[PDB]
Amino acid sequence: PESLKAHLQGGVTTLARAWALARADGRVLGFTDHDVVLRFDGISFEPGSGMTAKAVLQGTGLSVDNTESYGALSSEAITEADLLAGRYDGAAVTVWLVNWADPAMRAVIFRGHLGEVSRGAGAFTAELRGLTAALGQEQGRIYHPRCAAVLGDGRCRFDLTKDGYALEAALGGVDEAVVLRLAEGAGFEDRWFEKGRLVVLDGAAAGLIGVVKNDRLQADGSRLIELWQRLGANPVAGDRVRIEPGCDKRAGTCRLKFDNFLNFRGFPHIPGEDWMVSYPVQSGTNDGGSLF
Amino acid sequence: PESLKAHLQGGVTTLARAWALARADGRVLGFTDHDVVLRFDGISFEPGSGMTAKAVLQGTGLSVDNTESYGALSSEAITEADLLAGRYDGAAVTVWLVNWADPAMRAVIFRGHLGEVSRGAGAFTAELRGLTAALGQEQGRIYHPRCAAVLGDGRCRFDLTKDGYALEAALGGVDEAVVLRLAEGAGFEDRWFEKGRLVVLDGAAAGLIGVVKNDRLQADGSRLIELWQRLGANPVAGDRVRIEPGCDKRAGTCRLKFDNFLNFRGFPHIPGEDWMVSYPVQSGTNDGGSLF
Amino acid sequence: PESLKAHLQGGVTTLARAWALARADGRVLGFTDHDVVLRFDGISFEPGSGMTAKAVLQGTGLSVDNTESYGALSSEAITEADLLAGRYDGAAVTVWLVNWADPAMRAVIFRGHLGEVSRGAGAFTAELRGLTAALGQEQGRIYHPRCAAVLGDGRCRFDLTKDGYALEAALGGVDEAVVLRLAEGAGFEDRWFEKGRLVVLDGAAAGLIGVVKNDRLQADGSRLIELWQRLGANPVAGDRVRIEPGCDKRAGTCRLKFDNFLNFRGFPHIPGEDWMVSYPVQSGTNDGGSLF
Amino acid sequence: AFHEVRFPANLSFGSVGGPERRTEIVTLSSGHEERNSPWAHSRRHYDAGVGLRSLDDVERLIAFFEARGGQLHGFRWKDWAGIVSFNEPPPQGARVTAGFEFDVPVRFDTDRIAVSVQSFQAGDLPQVPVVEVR
Amino acid sequence: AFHEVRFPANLSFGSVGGPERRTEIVTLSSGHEERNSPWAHSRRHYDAGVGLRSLDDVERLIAFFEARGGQLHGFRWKDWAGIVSFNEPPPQGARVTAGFEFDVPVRFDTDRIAVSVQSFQAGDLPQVPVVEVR
Amino acid sequence: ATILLSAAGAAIGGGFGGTVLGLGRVIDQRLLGSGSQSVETGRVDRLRLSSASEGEAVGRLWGRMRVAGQVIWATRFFESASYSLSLALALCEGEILRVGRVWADGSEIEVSGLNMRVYRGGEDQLPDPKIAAVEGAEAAPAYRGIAYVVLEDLQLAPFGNRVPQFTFEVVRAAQGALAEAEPDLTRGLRAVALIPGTGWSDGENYARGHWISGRAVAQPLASVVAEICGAAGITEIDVSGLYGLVRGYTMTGDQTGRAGLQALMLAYGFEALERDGQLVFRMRDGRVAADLAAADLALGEGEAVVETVRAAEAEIAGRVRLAYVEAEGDFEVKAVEAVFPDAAAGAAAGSELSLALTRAQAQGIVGRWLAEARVARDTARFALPPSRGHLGTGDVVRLDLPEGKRRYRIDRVEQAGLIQVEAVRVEPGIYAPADEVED
Amino acid sequence: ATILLSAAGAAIGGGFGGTVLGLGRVIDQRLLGSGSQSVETGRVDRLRLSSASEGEAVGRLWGRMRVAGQVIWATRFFESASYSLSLALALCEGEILRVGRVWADGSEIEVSGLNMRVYRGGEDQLPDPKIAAVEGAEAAPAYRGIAYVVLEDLQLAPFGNRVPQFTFEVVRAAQGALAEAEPDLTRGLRAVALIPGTGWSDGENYARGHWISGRAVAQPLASVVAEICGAAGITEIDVSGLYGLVRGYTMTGDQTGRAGLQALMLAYGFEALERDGQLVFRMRDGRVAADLAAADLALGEGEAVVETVRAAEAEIAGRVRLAYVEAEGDFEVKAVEAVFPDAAAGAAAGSELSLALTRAQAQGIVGRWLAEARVARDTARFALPPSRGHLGTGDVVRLDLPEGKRRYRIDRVEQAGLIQVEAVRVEPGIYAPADEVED
Ligand code: SF4
Ligand code: SF4
Ligand code: SF4
Repeated sequence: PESLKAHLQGGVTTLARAWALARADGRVLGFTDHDVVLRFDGISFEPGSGMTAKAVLQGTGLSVDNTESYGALSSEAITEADLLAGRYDGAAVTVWLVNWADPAMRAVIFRGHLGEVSRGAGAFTAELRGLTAALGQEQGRIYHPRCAAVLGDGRCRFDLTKDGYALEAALGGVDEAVVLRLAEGAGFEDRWFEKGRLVVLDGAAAGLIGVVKNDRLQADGSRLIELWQRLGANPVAGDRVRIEPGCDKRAGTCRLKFDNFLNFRGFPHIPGEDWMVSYPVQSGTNDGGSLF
Repeated sequence: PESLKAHLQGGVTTLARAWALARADGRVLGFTDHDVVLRFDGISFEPGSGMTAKAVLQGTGLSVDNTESYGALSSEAITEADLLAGRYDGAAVTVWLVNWADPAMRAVIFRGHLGEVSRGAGAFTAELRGLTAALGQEQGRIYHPRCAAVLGDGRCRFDLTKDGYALEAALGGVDEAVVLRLAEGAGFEDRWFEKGRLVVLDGAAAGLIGVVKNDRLQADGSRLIELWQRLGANPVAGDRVRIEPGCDKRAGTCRLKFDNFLNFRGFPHIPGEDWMVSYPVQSGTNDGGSLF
Repeated sequence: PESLKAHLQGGVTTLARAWALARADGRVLGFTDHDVVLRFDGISFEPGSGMTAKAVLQGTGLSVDNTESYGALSSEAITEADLLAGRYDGAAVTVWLVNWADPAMRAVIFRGHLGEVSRGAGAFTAELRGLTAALGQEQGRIYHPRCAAVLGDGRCRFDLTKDGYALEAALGGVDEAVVLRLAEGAGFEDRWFEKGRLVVLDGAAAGLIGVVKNDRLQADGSRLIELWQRLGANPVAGDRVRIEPGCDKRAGTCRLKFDNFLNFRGFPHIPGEDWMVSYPVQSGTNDGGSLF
Repeated sequence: AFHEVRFPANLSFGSVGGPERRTEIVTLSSGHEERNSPWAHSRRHYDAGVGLRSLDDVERLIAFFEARGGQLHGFRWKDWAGIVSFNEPPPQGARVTAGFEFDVPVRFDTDRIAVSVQSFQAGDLPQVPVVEVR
Repeated sequence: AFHEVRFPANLSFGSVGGPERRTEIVTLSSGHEERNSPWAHSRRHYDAGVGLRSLDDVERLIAFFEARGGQLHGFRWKDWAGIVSFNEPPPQGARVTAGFEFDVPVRFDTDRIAVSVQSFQAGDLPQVPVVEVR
Repeated sequence: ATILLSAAGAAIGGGFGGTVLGLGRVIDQRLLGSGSQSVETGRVDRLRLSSASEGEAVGRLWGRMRVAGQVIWATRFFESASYSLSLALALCEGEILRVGRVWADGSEIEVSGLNMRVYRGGEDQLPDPKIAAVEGAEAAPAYRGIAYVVLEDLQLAPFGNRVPQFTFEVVRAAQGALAEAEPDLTRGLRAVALIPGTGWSDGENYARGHWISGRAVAQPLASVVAEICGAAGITEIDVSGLYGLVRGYTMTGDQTGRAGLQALMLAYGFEALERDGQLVFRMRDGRVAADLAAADLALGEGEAVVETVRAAEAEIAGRVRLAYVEAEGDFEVKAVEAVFPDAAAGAAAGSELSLALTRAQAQGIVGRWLAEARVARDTARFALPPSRGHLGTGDVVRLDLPEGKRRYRIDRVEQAGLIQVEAVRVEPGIYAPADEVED
Repeated sequence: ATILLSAAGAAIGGGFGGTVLGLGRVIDQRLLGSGSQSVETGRVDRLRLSSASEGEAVGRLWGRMRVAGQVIWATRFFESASYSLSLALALCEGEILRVGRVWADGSEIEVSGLNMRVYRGGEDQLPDPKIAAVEGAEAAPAYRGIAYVVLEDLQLAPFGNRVPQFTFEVVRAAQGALAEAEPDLTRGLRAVALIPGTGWSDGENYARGHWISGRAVAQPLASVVAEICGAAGITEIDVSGLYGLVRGYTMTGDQTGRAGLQALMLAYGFEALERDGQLVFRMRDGRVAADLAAADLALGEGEAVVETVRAAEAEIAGRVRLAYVEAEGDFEVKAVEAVFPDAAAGAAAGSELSLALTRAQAQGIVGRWLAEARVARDTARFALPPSRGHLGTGDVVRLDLPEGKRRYRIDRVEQAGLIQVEAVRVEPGIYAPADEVED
């Protein structure tokens, strides 16, 4: 609490809980216990869903906080066809504790990250992982002979729009949301993009990312492309996708297809264990060379 | 279920559970929920015992399945003097799910191995370990300087009846089922069989295996033999035992007492750690020899 | 039980539980279930406190036994200002099982060590750790370059009263029981005792041990001394403390301040890992010296 | 949610019901207390309705639960006890009425109902609790 | 906390209530045991009030729970049973009165109330338990 | 008298000791699903060294893979005047094919320089090598099962004068009763010949060429998993649905039996299903067997027709790693990783597989896990009636919903007359070749 | 049908697997308190060796500390006729300062004797070294992030002829978005000069002298803990309350993120508080914020105003130990211990911290733990009302009692509208300099 102590030290208090979650898409959602729709920021908290607010826990230790936050799913609300397709994953929340008589008397209990959401029986139950969720994970590179970065990354900047690299064409023939026909296949090499981002920016799957595989053009530039996984929302054979090119993350495929061999961030040579414990025999090749 | 789906898709169904366990001895036992004795194979399932059938579990993982299978022990049944002595250990079951109206409409839920049996209060409770019980155990040889196999094993075939090796004589003087007098002690060396199989093939302990120790003949070929453990069923001073000879599992005792030194399956020399990190000093014995 | 079996094999029995705990100070406390004050030794067991006696457990394994022993705290009793300050820590108990009709018919259930005491709601709950509490702990020295023993220890005997080393002076200016003014500061070096025993032998904190730090005399031999931790009982600005001198546990501070450099029990030189895998280069200093 | 009808006219003597609050409470153990209210409103929570007429009234009452009921519809409820305020304190009620004139839209608090036959034409059912969902 | 009114005058025969003491207790299994209380007062803890009048009294009673009530307000309570002392022992009561003349400010021990209709004009509610929060 | 807070003590031991009786791991658990508890598996051996003690266990392997071996019966150092030994290094058990390409401590020694006598370790019980006539015939050991390699008059001159750590490429054919029936190449070939000849060169079509040099060794996955259950003693093993090539797996002795098998369940992904007592090992696919509508589920315990759990975004394994063995060149520990392009910000989850496989295959496997572990976030927890009990424990359910029609493979079937299911989300397109280029 | 004793099985998995999802260690747990579960942390690396495999992770460090590095791109042995190589040893990531004082296997080699070319590993993407024109420009690797050190024409003559294990003193400045704002010495200095000069000597006042040789490297504790959360991705990190010097911490890759941070929570003792979404990292002090009387606690769950637990005497950690790094001389693992004079009879509890710090500081830290772990025996378990909810999860409560008035820092706040607290006893005088003499 932040200077509502004058309100709070009195036994007569009226603090009704309320929270907003910001999805990965730009829209937020509103939730409150107050039973009347209220807002203080431009969020318009709705008591139509959400809000059981069960027992936020704390700890000086790096372990996260948690709140299961039982609620309801509906057409205005999360609606669960949105949730199942792949949204609300890294959804960021702030829980508030507003005075409903005066919403300028509020604070934040925690800012969470909403890890595990269990929906069932016409309702949803969503564990609010704490601020320290990212700690507790392994991050590192292991000197492997491929590359290590994605295309947009700072360790390999590319300017991914710099030429006719991206395929901007609108989609037809979505079939089972893994096969995609694509009317405008023609314009690129066969098997040009094999590990790319199928960002779909229109229609049902709005701003949803999949990964391509099997970039094959069968006849007259069809370019039938598979994906690893379902998009989770069916594209409607009229959506617009853009596909960034595919990186095999290998030195040969780096420098040939792309110009950016300088920004490699990989470890091509990496001699081996048997080199390390080897003592130099004075036989055969012992002049300076590639060792490859 | 195997083509009882026509019976089963109707809500009017009548599938009564039933199972047979095959003991380590050749006899099987029958058990059913149907409350009337029924059979389809030559097993004659009895509803007099067994059969509470609590919650068979499953898993794609290598972990076993389980069913505690509460029941009753009686004179026709397991009777628990049979169970305590050492039978029903590796007892193999099949649980069935028969139609009592027509026992040709059946399947197997699982084929189990009945690991843990807890009997008490005039009843028994027997955990049915799943098909994958053997996985999850350590099997291996550790290069130790003895032998590694039993006498009948494929890695050391012996023809254990090939001469006067086995002692076939009928038993007298059973005392506390560890000491055994044996009327026909005479016929063999003193301390001939020290690690052998005391298979007792008659009477109470029928086909029960113990291990010998202290093969000593005190007077006129008595051959008082101890055992490591109780047989669990008292022999009646008239039973017939046969005792295979004792193997010390050592190269000297292998080749002297037995002819089969070829099929050794052991590791006699096995130099040692201190040999391995040793560098060769040019002093003393450095000519080719046994290193023993 | 020890020869009360004649009393005990009869169903008519009357064995009422009772126990005595001996504190770290010389006094003992008495406790009984009998509801009448009774004694057999000079302990005077009081039923005014203690004694719920819940479920002593046992084990052939090295793991301790346990008994939570719910009771009451009062002015005659533990009183919890005694307990919180640091007493009853290594308190040794014996639980007895006396006949209240004849207290010469008794035995010991176990002799415990009273590990964890949880007091609350006007009562206390004290887990009686078993006889084997000391097993299960790590004891050892790790070749570190300091010393390893305390001043009174057998591995470094000192005769801690042998000269004007100890400061026997009575206390004034106790403040917040960390700062201590001490009227008789003068008599010693500045910063003479920096790791010593502040044994306070009078008043409230009777026989209570703290550790000194910041031995500084500000004006006219004040000798303001801090401590690491609170004593837990407030001294009353009239108590008598004695402070043994401070040992830095280092070879230089050993031999200079104290004479006892012989009884060092420490490991000053201890070359290092990089010495061990080093091969001798034939350059620079390769003559016999300190390596320091 | 409907605006279909009030109810069958008959209600037995004993149709109980009054407003609710969550108002969770801590009861500070060594003195007074402090307690919070998140509602600013009240669920009227009417209970213990009883239909008692002939069996001609029963078939229009059992399908009252069924036809326009299901589970999730209004059926505006008549109180024998547009904004109404309560001025008998110097505080105020100021409680809204979404429906007109004490009509308090509700829903039945039952997975099932239980109509009984008491005589050749007597139809009884002991309780139909409601909570007035908005 | 208010100073609004006593209550409706009517209270049925059976309006029970008496002081409630924390009385934290140890119950030693030996025998006698000690105890202490942290109040130095006693919550009077009145229960089982009943309003019984016409339906004209009911609408000023149901919003008594609602309007100045909510959950968390005073409504000073009248006892049919400035410092009062009790001198019938050689000990003393010496219990304070924040309000004047036995008026004991309270709150109802209910999330909801339940008013019943027993006849054309009869209004009843079975219980309103209070505890006199300071 | 009352009980203490060892009510928590008796809740554990043996209150929970009865459970695991009747029952990096960061990515091992998600790939098996809810499934069962993934046992610690395959800390891959780098710097293969030979320890001459008595407590090391007998290794086992299937196919072309280097193994360290250990010393058994070394004679004393013999000075010619500058040393000589008579080693015998025991590699692995069972009848093997021949040992080629020996390399000691360091790079490589030519086997023509050695005087080694390889032995198959035949159950036929190969006689004494007669180099152990140093010991004499009366104490000459005659190893039956294990496949030892003696070394004769070995000059310790080029590698110091100490004994060097020898490492041996070994080819071992999969054995066992299911393996002798249905013979694959290693005896099924029964004379191939047709050596192409017709002589730096044209090996760019070796991965697609008809000739079978090198890859003739690799055993089918059907018999190696049959060898495991055969050695464990399960002869009731059913394995006709398996389609894979092993190419040099290696687990040591006392590797639990199943933990050696569990590394294969990560690579080839197969079910280990056990519908009936056969313990059917079928390869995992998306072939739907159920087709449930939402109207056709039973009433569960939690009184929800389908409880659907979506796992945390903070733990999705954004990048996955392996520790496979090189399997073409000098057998060395390598690593590839697959990185998801949107969320590369963290959650590295790697594991180590001790088998040997090529370069395009390893990036294929890690490309498969990173897709699957993000697909297998969704789990379903429903109950289906015993009217259709023929949903075996490893089948996959279509599960029509009003919103989605998402498939689900099932685990942890607990029925008692009401089949209650912990499913997991599985798509069909995960189980495909990645079609990547090679090294 | 009924259920078995896998009711104990479903009580564990996943009955308790849901917990640690949403959540020597002998002394690690007491210092964090009730707190949270102390993750395994900092098994200190002694005999730093360089392994040339492909499965070792990229290390990270902050300040002057030796790191092993590993081999990437070694050419073949070149015989001059008596050997020569062209190594490149990759130390750590990020832009670093220069690498000085190289010592191989054994004591010391002079860097003037070498032909090494150090590289910062700049995100600016340093070009090829041109010693990799052995490979040629078309396949020359050009490492962006990692800071490799090549070695040119290295004579393998003085250390055998094998490759020796090289170990490198590395100075790395703390980076990250919070570090570039608020610059400390390592770029904040912006030209110091003033070299004292005026020439065994007078170094007895070096620990108190104004000149900044050596200790100019050491990064403030504020930015290093900011670098951890920056690499983990938490940019909302709040760290203005931190006051410490790091002087060469080192955690490896895949060190969990937090377990690298948790070693700092033992050394400098700071809160990692998280009042709000800022995750405030404040240094722990005894500054009391609450001042509760006994009359002002709420009614708890167990119906006790204050449950006070005093831990067992048999487990009080009578003597505490460290495994710090020498940080002034040749960086080697060392150990100091603090022994309580009354009870020295047992309970040794030591832990290992992989950072580097001096000699009087290590005896200061272990002197602080042995005082704190005996102070933190007492824990309190009370509930306080939401009338004062501004007691954040890491604050400290005065807690007036009739008998004592003992302070309590709090942990594990679980409120739901009734703040219930597991406190722990904390005194103010624990957090002071010990003021000890040096080596
Ligand atoms: S190939 Fe080039 S662009 Fe592609 S990931 Fe590797 S470094 Fe980045
Ligand atoms: S001594 Fe011979 S027969 Fe006996 S176990 Fe050993 S190998 Fe087999
Ligand atoms: S300095 Fe001397 S007296 Fe002090 S602890 Fe060390 S050995 Fe004992």
